[PDB]
Amino acid sequence: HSHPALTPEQKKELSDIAHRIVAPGKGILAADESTGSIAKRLQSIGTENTEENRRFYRQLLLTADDRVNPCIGGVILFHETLYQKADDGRPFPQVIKSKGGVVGIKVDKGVVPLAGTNGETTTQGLDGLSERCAQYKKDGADFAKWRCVLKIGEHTPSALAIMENANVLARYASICQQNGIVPIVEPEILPDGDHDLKRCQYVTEKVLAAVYKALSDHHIYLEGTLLKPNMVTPGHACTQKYSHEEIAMATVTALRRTVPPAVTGVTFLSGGQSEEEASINLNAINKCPLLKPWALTFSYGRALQASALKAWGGKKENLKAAQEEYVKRALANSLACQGKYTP
Amino acid sequence: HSHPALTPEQKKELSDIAHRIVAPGKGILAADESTGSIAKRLQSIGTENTEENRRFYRQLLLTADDRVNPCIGGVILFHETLYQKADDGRPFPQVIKSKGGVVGIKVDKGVVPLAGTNGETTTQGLDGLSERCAQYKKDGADFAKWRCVLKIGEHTPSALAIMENANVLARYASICQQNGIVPIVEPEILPDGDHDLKRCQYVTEKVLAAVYKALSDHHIYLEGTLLKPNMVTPGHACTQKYSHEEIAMATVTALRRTVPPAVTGVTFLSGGQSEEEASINLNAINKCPLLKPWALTFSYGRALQASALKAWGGKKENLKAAQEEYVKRALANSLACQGKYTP
Amino acid sequence: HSHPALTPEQKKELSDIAHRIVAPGKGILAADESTGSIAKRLQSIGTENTEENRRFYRQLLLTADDRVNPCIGGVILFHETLYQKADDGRPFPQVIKSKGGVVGIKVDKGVVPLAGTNGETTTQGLDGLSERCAQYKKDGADFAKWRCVLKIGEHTPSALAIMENANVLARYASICQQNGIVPIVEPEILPDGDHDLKRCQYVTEKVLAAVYKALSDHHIYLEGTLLKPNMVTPGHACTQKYSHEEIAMATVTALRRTVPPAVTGVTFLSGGQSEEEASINLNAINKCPLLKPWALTFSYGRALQASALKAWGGKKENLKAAQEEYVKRALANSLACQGKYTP
Amino acid sequence: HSHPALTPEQKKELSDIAHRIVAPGKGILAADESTGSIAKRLQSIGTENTEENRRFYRQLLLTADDRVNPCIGGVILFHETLYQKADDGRPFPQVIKSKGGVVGIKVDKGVVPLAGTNGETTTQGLDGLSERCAQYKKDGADFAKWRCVLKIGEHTPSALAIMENANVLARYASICQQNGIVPIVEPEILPDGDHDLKRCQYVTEKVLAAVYKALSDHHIYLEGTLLKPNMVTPGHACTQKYSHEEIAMATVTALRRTVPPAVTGVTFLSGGQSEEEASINLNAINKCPLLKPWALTFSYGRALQASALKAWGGKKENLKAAQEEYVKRALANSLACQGKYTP
Repeated sequence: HSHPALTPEQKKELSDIAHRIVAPGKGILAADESTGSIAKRLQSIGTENTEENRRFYRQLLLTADDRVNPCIGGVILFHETLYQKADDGRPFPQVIKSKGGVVGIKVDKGVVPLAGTNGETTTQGLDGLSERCAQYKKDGADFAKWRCVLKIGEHTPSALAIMENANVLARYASICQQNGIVPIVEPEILPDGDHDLKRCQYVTEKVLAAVYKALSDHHIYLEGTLLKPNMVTPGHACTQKYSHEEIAMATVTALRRTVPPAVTGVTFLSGGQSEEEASINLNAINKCPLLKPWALTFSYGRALQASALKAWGGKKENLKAAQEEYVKRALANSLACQGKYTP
Repeated sequence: HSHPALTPEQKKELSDIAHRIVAPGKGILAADESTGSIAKRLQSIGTENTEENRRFYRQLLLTADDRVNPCIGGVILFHETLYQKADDGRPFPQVIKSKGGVVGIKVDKGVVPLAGTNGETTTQGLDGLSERCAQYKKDGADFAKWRCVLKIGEHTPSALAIMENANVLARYASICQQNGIVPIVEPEILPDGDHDLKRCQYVTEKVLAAVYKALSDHHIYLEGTLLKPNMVTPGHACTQKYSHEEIAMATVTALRRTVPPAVTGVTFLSGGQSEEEASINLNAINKCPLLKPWALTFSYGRALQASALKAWGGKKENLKAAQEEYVKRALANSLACQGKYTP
Repeated sequence: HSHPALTPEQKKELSDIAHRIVAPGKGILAADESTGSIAKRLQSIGTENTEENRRFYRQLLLTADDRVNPCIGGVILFHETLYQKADDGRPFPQVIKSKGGVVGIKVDKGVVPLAGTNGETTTQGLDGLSERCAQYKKDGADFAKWRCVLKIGEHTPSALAIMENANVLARYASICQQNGIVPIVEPEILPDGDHDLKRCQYVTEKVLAAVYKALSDHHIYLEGTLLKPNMVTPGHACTQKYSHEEIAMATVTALRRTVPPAVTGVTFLSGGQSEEEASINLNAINKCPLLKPWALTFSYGRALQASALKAWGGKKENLKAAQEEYVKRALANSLACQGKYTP
Repeated sequence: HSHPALTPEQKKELSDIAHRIVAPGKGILAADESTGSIAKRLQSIGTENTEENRRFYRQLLLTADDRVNPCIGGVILFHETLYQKADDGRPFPQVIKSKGGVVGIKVDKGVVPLAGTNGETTTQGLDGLSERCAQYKKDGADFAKWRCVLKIGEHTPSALAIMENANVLARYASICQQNGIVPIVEPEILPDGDHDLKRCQYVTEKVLAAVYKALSDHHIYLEGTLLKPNMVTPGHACTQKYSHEEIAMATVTALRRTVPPAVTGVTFLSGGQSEEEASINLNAINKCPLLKPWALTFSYGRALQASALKAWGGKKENLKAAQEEYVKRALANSLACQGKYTP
């Protein structure tokens, strides 16, 4: 017997927002860095960590030129930055929505070790969820983010880690669809270790298949969802060298073997790659001579912003040039969504 | 850790045969009717059941006009009919392969009731499988068929039935890929009962998702496989009336929500429909304004042949006209594969 | 490959505490009633809801006669009542530990509806868990409680509800064993509805088997755990009448068919029964002529205390007599643990 | 909703036969050796392989002294030996039933490699099962045997192997209970390799828990079943030395952590051990100071018979002395069932 999770209207608005996210040429910036993370990056530039610093850095990120307007469809934010206002007086979700962007928010509470395993973890943030996301829906957020972590090793990932991860991810996605906010499924696989393309392709295949089995168990609506996997990439200590074309071919085979086409879009991680290399890989991924029944776009935290970071210097008088560098990468990533990029 | 089931060459030949099955405009005839089934159909025409009768009826089926040659890509056979020869002297697999067809064979051993359930069944035929299919591979068969049965009721299908069915189906498919013969996954849902389109859509969604989870557990190669589901159709005693367009829309939604696009083709059942109605439904299914990343074709036992049955009369002097009627339906089904049919 | 969740010492102390809980003749009082619950019960006696009222009521509950000392081995508490002190000045966990009791605490955050289902729920309280239970371990709590809810209906429980419930319950139990606090598994089945003994026996069998499969997936240590199921009882609107002996026989069959004997003890719910009836049922359950390889004891929230509630009147001058009534039931339940009770 | 697999009468007769199998002091001989196996053992004694040889060897095995009559409760047979008759004229099942024994039969069809894995296998023999076991029930067989194989290695057993193995084992057990013949669950783990007691204990724990989850899925009746696991034993190339007491303690912990007590009996494998060592281990297993809620007995193919083999010489004039040696081991194993054996 069936009792529908969603009315047809709710599925319609989730479909509208999901289509608005991965419109062709439009991509996702991840401004969701937590205080420890952004503190590490601001120690890397060598300045102090204050709220005004984070606010001014996101004043750099969000108030850029109008050339980003057919580039950025949505941006993920931290909980803190929702309630900060710009120097014009406008709150940041209005600044995003004015140039056509959609507000996203990182909602998880970090990582917890799994007992009985070897360094595996699961994610935190299940409690108070409906009230929190309802508040964020009142505050204009329309999609959200949850990040689960898996790593390659001797015998890892175990089936326990994959099973629990997909299960709580489905729990997340159900709660997101209950009030009308789009979830993005992000099964992040660690690129750490030394492993070829083949073992990595096998592992993301199994974990993604387990993910979609779990989602189909929980009566998810697939068009009201997004997918945020990693590009399959060999390990940091892997001595074997590969072309971009082989990585892209393994990526589209690992994607095509499990993902149902009723998912509206697929967006990739940075995954610790270079600023130019991730763009090259995405442009190759779009250039594969196969059939892709979804949107293939970019969701880059560091890869969009680390150049603007390195150009900022922590000093205000640079920002525009820094903003310009930000714009540069965005335009490249825009063409990397459409398969027309060349370096 | 990974140990590959197949060498790249084996995956290549399975890909070649799978592409040759669902080439655009090419479809599957099911001449695999068992002795009780064909005895019932020949009691329906009112003649006796002999081996020469079955042989002559398949002389009608296989030796038709050359107009079927860009229509029938493959045909499923019984074990008996592999070892029968035509009046010209040629064995029937050569007669199929001469006009470009591919030999298929029904290999299961029937249905067994499940204990503890309410009229559910599972399928037989797992033993001696590698030797039997290796013999069939020597005898020219390149793809095979297995039929599992599910029904809608008060609380049925239970999860036990779906789980066991998908599990043994995956066992089948693995054994088929071990020697180089293509399996077709056929999760047949009974149209018996009274139930709307929505409950049926829900049930085929769940059972197909469980199927593909099971297949991904068993390291199946997806491009070396086919899918044989039912069109979602309301029950025989269901009083609610529906357009063909709603059935086709529910079909492509139930298909698009679970099937990975690395499956090469999808072919439908007759499912007890009319001769014209199944063609109308398939032509509508191809005419849906969505994105389908596979081949959508027809696999009709009765629906291709019952007209030729009704035109045969059991008497030899009719056959050509009977064969002509067979050709008629095939041509219609051919256009029904391409979306260009009109009645 | 194996990486042990627990060192042998940790398993040893969990075994010590688990043995100390279900020592023969020792049972569990549930003083864990939330503010809405105890507000409903204090509206039932018709007084106001203050913190001093709740404190004075638990002054009734915990400061009773020394005759309860070989009766109550442990007591479950609310988070609020851990930090309240008695009129002598001693904090309540010291008052429990002085007479030999062990401190327990309810840690979940309530119930959340499941989308796509018909009135099913799952439980809240997974976040901040390690820090909270570590704080409770510093504050003297040694075991904890988590309550998940299932109900009988037309097609409910679905497999989704059972699967998610057992999964998050295992997540709970793992986190409890990580720092050294004993979890009790409580799969509460609703007695609401109208259903015979047989359907109920079937449902608790399936959900308990799924529970222990989930626990064995998560590398739980079974001797460091407890089990808190319901006695199988027909529904409130079930017209069929049954003896206590049939209920007890169905209970020990439903218990013996799934529970591994390396669980240290099993303690039952009140389940909305009468004050005398639950004691009669437990005494019959211990009197079954089968083989029980665990402790079978009582964990009664209302059934131990509702008489003392009805004798209290909200007025201080009664308390001792009220306390006496409390003692009465405890002694009965003590003999009901040992099979020597008669009414 | 519930539809019972068995009527209460059927459960009663399965309970009677299961109680008659593992009555205290009564054990199981495995005379089920296939033609290749018994051909290898008769090549080891250095004679020819004929049907009269196998018949005469089982004339040694079954027609022994009356001292075995409170020792052997049941004996497993091959399909061939059911239809062979003794020199007195009596058929062998009557010879077993005359001295109080119960007829058992090995029904599987051997092992098949699993694709995609590293040397894993699954078992054959699912087809024609109801008719075959119904014939065996007419021919006096009351219980049956099925042998599935798992091995320890680098990353093996995979979850696929365990899952498929438990699934088809449950399918077997259901079919056995459908007509009234008792199944014994035999999850044989290979002792080959080099591995400590701990990894082995972990692996049998997981596979046995998965087994009982699968059995509870398929509505098995637990009192109408038996369990045939291995004693946990370190590998052949494992250099670590262990006492018998540690092996027995790990065995009863691995048993007590998953087996429900509604299983009537547990009987062990030989597992390639010595003739004396397996008896010492079983006598220690019964001598553990824990609580065992079942029968713990011996099911020894080679360990009961290899002495009589080595005393036979292939020549008829020895047999009685050879039979005497057989009796010797049986008596020892009888005391090894009761914990009163000493070497």
